[PDB]
Amino acid sequence: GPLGSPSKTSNTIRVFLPNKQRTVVNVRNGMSLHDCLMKALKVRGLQPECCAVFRLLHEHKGKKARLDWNTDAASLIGEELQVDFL
Repeated sequence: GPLGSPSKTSNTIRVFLPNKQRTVVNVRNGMSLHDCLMKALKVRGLQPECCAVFRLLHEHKGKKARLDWNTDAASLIGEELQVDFL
């Protein structure tokens, strides 16, 4: 029984999963991006070879921004990320 809650601040980010799949994750202060995929993957147990993340620019219309995998996950909270092969 989803959809039906007041407006509140939730610490979660949108990760891009292949096959049109989408899942949000909550991170603790001092967390890294490498860890941001641990919570989403923990549920499916899928071990990939190479993955890369990109955060979308909120200043322009819709560009691509390369970020570090060891970057603070709580710093990109409420935003969206995108991972690709190699």
